[PDB]
Amino acid sequence: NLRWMEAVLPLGIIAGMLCVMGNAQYYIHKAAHGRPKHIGNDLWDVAMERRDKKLHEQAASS
Amino acid sequence: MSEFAPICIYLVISLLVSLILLGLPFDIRFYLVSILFIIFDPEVTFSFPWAVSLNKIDPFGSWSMMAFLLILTIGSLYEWKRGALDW
Amino acid sequence: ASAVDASGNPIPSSSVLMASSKHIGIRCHSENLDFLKCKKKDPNPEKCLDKGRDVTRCVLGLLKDLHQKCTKEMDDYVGCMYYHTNEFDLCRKEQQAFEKKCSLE
Amino acid sequence: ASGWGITGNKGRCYDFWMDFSECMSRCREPKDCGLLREDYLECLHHSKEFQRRNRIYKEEQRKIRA
Amino acid sequence: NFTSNFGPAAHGVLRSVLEMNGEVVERAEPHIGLLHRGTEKLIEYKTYLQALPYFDRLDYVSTMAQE
Amino acid sequence: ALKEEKYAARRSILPVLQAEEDERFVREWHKYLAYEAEVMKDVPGWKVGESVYNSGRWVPPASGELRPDIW
Amino acid sequence: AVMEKLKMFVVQEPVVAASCLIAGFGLFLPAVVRPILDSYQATK
Amino acid sequence: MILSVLSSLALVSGLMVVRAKNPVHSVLFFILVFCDTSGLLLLLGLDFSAMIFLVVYIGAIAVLFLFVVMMFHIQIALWWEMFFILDNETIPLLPTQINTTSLIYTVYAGKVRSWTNLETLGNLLYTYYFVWFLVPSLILLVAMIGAIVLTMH
Amino acid sequence: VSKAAEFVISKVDDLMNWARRGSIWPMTFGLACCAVEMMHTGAARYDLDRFGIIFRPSPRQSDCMIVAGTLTNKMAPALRKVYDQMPEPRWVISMGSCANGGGYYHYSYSVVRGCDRIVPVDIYVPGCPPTAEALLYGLLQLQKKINRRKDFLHWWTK
Amino acid sequence: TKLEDEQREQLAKEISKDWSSVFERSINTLFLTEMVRGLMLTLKYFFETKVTINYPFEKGPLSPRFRGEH
Amino acid sequence: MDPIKYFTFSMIIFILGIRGILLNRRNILIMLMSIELMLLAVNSNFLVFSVSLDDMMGQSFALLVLTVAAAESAIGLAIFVITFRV
Amino acid sequence: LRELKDEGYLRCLPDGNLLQTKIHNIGATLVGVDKFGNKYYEKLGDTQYGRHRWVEYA
Amino acid sequence: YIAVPAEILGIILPLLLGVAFLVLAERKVMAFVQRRKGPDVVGSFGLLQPLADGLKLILKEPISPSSANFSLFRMAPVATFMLSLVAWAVVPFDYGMVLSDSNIGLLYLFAISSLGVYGIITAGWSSNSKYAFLGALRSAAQMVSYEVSIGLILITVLICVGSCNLSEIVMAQKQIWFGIPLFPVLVMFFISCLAETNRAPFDLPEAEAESVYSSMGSALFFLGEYANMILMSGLCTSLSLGGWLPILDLPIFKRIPGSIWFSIKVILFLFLYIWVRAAFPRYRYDQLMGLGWKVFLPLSLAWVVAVSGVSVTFPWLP
Ligand code: SF4
Repeated sequence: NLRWMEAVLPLGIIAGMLCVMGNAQYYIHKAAHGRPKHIGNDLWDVAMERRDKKLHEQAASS
Repeated sequence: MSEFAPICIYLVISLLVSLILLGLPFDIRFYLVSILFIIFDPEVTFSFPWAVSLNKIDPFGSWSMMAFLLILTIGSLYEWKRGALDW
Repeated sequence: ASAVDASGNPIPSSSVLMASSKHIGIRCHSENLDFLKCKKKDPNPEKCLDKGRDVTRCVLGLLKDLHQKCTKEMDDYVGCMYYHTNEFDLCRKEQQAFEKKCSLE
Repeated sequence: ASGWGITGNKGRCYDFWMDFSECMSRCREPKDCGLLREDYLECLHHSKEFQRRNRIYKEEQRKIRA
Repeated sequence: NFTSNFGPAAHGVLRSVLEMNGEVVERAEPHIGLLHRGTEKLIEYKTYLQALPYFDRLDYVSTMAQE
Repeated sequence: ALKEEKYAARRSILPVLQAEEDERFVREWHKYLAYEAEVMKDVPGWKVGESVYNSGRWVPPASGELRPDIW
Repeated sequence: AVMEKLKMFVVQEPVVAASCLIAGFGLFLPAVVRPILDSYQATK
Repeated sequence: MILSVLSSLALVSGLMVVRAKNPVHSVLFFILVFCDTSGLLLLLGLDFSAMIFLVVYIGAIAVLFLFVVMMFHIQIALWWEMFFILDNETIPLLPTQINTTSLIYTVYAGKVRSWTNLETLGNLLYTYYFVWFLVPSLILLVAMIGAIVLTMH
Repeated sequence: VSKAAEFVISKVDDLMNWARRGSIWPMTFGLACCAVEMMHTGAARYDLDRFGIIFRPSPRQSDCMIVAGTLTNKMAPALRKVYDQMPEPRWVISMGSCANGGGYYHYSYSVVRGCDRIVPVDIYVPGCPPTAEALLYGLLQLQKKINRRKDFLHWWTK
Repeated sequence: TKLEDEQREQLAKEISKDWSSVFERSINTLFLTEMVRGLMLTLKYFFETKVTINYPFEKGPLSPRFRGEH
Repeated sequence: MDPIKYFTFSMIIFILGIRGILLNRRNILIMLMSIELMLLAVNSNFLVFSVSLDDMMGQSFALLVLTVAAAESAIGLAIFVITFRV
Repeated sequence: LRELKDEGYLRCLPDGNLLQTKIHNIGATLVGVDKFGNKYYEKLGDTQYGRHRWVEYA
Repeated sequence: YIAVPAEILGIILPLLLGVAFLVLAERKVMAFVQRRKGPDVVGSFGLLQPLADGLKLILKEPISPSSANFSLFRMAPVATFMLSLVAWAVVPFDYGMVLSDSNIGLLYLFAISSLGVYGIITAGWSSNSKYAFLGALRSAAQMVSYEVSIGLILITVLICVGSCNLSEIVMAQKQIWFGIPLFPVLVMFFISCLAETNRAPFDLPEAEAESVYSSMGSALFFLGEYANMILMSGLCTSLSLGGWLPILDLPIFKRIPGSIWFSIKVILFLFLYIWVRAAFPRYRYDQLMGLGWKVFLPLSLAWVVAVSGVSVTFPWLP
């Protein structure tokens, strides 16, 4: 007896989509910058990101 | 900022997809309700900053905001007894 | 996200700076604090350079001393700081390790 | 200017106003320290600073014709 | 007073016309000839046992009280 | 408690970053000052340093284009 | 008499009564509880 | 660039507000003026006031204007000054701003935390300057009882 | 004929016909007691929505018209005006026995002898009133009709 | 309409006898218990089986006294 | 240059609003919308000033004048809608 | 496998009804087969009154 | 540079798939409620029903309107569509799994709702007949009243937790779901979300429009309505039920990807929408606006006052 599962199933697809939806951009960004997104970047973290990037490029070039 | 750039790129991409989807097949009651909304909407506008900062303000903040709410609530009561929101 | 600079140079790399900030505060502190008093007197980037050079020397010395005593651990610790950009609440496990093998004080 | 800088710190151009005020209200001698008004208004508008930098570039450009 | 029309569930065929005022129905009036057949004329040009089905057809929800 | 942990870490790491950026600023300002002096030799000398803002209070340069530390 | 009038009004307008009671609770808590709590924290 | 775009849109849309007929067209161009002004404020770096311009200016006042002009649809009864302010030599010549572009001095000490403008504005407006906040309550109350006594028979 | 292209055309017609048959949207015209039985069809027993069928009221977005009942000389213009306002692909199902061929009151004034005179009926149905089974079988016959609707081929050969 | 004012008073003076009655009726109309009861009945029917005769494969019941194609 | 551009935009919008309220004399709707435009320009240059010279009271003033503008607009449109009943 | 899967099994995926009848079959028994080839089943029991005799059309 | 359009496409398309299957599941579950099956012929389980309906509405012979036939009639449906989606921009599906961390998200959502009101009113008036215009005015008034109620509810949930960006809110809930203590607040917010999109008991505007036009235009309009429905469900579960956080905090739940939790909560709320639709008759318009301006505004305001009070007397307020 699983007759109810015929109704959640279409709804269930939505779930999938939503999950997929989110995950998509996540992994996209994970490949576009090398690490996952960061929630709530105050100015401090942006300055730190710029400085770290410049420092690492200087170290790589040398 | 630097997030409203993703926002606006979303805006233009949504415009594009919507146009694509479009091209494929080829009185006093209202006025007073609007006024009451224009009056209670700055209420929400003012409640937004008051919401975030109820830790760097002692009961003085809560009381000032409650006095504002009381003035506008007497406004709402006068509105009610006049029956302008009767419909 | 390497923190070694292909040599002994500990390459500040702000992630590493925070990872040690859990720890720096008890080595150069007093020395460090004098710097701030300079900056309180006159925020003149000229007349407050000696103390800053001193603090940078002390901190780079700390990083050298601390990257050798804890190497593997520290590596993975910074390996879990670049990732999870700077959130301490994430992979606290590595932090735990960085207090067992590494220098606690 | 009052103190409340746009991000919760002593505003960029406060200290100058504080000195201006303490001198204008403490020693009421007539405009002996109107010298600080130029300073405070400069902080508000950088007028002297922009003028100086503009002139430096002006002369740099004038020596290019040679 | 507006003069609105109403020609609609499938709750039968009927034509209401409404003298209106704001949201008040000052005067509603139905037009009803929209489904006529001549049942009486037919019964006459018909019989008793042959005309029983006509009564069956009138008021087609309650289909036996008529007979 | 968590936010305070994070902010305390930032505070303790502040001075290294501050000193490094201060040294960078001194380097760039010395560059600009040498440039000025070089293009202001024969002009009637006016104290090449030229603290246009008198009464101390070093007052960083603060170029135009309001809110520069955002975009 | 006044109790009868109040019971009548509360039966008639339940949601306004509940709103007023919630607002009364939310205004009574600070005004009369904060001093007591500050005194308790002062004594312990 | 985009600053100039928003400014130009706002300018031309205000022109249409004043000149273009079919008053519903005027109200549309007015909404558009406010939208681009909100985007402009967003560019300035003040986000809260941008969203507020969206909510109360556009979503609240302009909808009232649209309502009223809807019910009465059938009721159809500088270059000199710009040069004078751009030839002052008190504005930095853009060539200067180039090299000095790499001259700003970050502090790294006033941004260990960061008050978003919403938070600091709340602080200031409610603790101090509070009577400045009680009076607008009275003017809103005046607005609503005025609407009532005027139109409500 | 480019036999490959004829196969692609056949598949395109199959897809088109399958969509048009599986998303059909009727439009009720409930004059007389058949409406009741039609409701019984749309009821829980012989469910209609199961076949992808939604009784859309507005005649600007419907596909079929189900004339269920009995026309009347007073009602013919309204029915014709409703029929005209539909999009191009249309079908008409004549329920009952007087919506098609006059039926009983066929022998009476003030009755149109069958809705065939006003709109070009597609498939009628028999009944008095048709058993809900009979109406559902009529709609399945309409599916079988719309299923032999090679259309893209006609445009490719026109 | 003078009587309606008088009737509405007694009807309120009758149900509002004690405090328990007014309190019960108030949180009754304030916590939507009849709404919840209707929702629970509906959800039961949802979980329950269906009718849905599935026509083209199992037709409906008839009787030898039927009428059809002559 | 950016303060110049912001302020000149605000000034030209103010000028446009006053020209609207002066030239057009009968259409009350255009009149009230021009008043709204004037208050909008005032608000915008208030904000630009609040951010140029680092000082906060500009934004408190901006919020309060927003309240004032909403009140005037509502009440004036009431005046109009009672004028156009006759 | 694939033989009967193509014969009368895989059509259910875009046909729908055949899936319901296959379920009723896994519950079913057999009672007849008619010259047109079609199979009549009867899943008599605790099922229901309306749906316990049906036919797969072959 | 090119990652951003990729993210935007990955946000847009799955939403359309999900909303098509949303209307499908809507029909199915209302059917099951009413003791009947839904669409079960076309697909294996009716899964190919929305695709078939879409193909039908595509091949259907179009009819261009005769009322401001450009730049005012062929734009407003696109306007409401763009508004719904740009609202969908900032919603957190997991830790950092967002599109934009707009640090004032709540104000953003509220503003976008008001702009949707603009969309519906201009789409109503852009037609020719006037009864559609009266219906548009009615819908606008209803929408804006329940928006002010939604605003006060947002102010409550905001008071409970300092910042505004939604990830911070879902952490605050990571302690304990705000739905638990403010359960009546959740009920009021849900009723206001119902009235905001005119779905379950408040339909008399649409019912009257059906009692008294382009195929693709109507399709776009219904698409906008149901997309706004999913959005309202999403923010309701993102600020009153946890937002990708396992229940009871036991390290067997922590194997579930977190994103699954958000989908489960939003699907539950969608099911509740459809369920409360098929159990209740509709209000009138009079009683509708009366409840909007008499029952939900005072209750919401009182709740703001009460929660502020309880959270300002004790040192419980961050
Ligand atoms: S037998 Fe025919 S004429 Fe009579 S009620 Fe039925 S559909 Fe109508």
